[PDB]
Amino acid sequence: VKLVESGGGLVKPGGSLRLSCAASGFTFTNYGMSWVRQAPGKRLEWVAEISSGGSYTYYPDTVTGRFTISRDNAKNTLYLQMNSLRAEDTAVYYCARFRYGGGGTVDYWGQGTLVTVSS
Amino acid sequence: IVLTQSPTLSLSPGERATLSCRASESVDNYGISFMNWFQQKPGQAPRLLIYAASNQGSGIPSRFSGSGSGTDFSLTISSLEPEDFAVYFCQQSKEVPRIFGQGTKVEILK
Amino acid sequence: NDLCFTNVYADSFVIRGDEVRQIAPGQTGKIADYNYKLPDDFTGCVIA
Repeated sequence: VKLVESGGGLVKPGGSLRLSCAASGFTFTNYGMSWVRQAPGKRLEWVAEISSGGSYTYYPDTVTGRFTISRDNAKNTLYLQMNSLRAEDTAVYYCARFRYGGGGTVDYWGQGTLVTVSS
Repeated sequence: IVLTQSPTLSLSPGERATLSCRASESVDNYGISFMNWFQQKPGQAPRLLIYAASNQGSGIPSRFSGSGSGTDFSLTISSLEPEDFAVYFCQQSKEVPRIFGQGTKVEILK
Repeated sequence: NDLCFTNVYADSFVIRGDEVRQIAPGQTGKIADYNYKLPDDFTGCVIA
């Protein structure tokens, strides 16, 4: 229903930028979770993941986003701790939430995580 | 894999919006139904539209409609409104990180 | 023919053939919104 995220942050390239995805209005376990980026002047990029009844946390392999993903199902809070930070990591990140099984989906969305890594 | 979308349209109210989601490599589904539809409004979070292009339902207004054939997925939004148009997306499935579309937005004149 | 109802209500009108598909609880459109509605709990048959 509602995906609350961690606030903005500004770091230098190369570090680890932590995030948190606060769940309000759904069971955080019943839903495989994610962190998807909408980058400036870019398409939506599905990046970060976690499954519902297991630990998935696969990414686009490519250059791995590598961002550390974990869950506190008491907090219902999905984390994005972004390893190998860089200037391109500047973007609006959306921890997303999927539907029950099918051809999809991402039902609801985070409000976005403003992220800027630069000088 | 990687997909391409109809980047933009420029139209008038009360019209159809034909939006092609063009998938490179994998075409739709082995089970004959895949890809997706999604919408991110400007200054707004992304939003679900359709999945397998044929599907979803309530919560996604009736104007959203369409289908897809292999690679191409046609998002057909009838009776466009100047307040309702915003960037659209379609997720892949069955191969690769599911990614999204390059973005799709139908302008409306007048 | 085996099932018995207290209430029954018939509502008889005219719609475009393509709108015939549009009438179903959960199916919105020009119809469901404006001219005439569907219940979202709607239960019963439909004959077009």
